[PDB]
Order: sequence, then C-alpha cells, then structure tokens
Amino acid sequence: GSSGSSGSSASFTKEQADAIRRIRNSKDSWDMLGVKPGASRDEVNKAYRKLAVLLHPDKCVAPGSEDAFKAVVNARTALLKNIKSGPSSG
Repeated sequence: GSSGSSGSSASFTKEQADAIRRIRNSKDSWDMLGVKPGASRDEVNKAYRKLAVLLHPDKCVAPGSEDAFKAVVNARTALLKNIKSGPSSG
C-alpha cells in the first residue's frame, strides 16, 4: 500500500518553512544544506547540523519538516561520500 499523514495544523516560523521550501525545490545537495560544492566534511556537517535542528521533528512540528529532514540526510551523507578525494580503501 501507501503511507499517508494529514497535517491540517501548521505552526512554525519563517526560517523553518523557508527551509522545507528550499529543500523540496532544491536542485542539489549544496542548495539544501546551503553550502558550496567545494566545502569539506566539517563544513557539510556544520550546515547539516544547524539545519537538522531546525527541520528536526522535535523543533518543527510542520507537516513538511519531516520530509525536509529526510532530504538533508540524503544530501549530506551523499556529498560526504564524494568529499573523499583519494580512495582510502580498495
């Protein structure tokens, strides 16, 4: 089947909304996290952290805050993998 949830109620700040709006309308991970394509693991994580807290399901009860948080992960986690310049293992 398919999962579905109703979020009739929506209470949050501009910052949050703006986040979920950008993520859902992001063309890449850099845009989501809000960093440059030439940043380091420390950077990507920094942006992912600050954001995560904002999109966190414990801070943002928004109906989209959930989806947003999910995107971030796929973004950061992915980017990081690329961050690696040389193949450590193999």
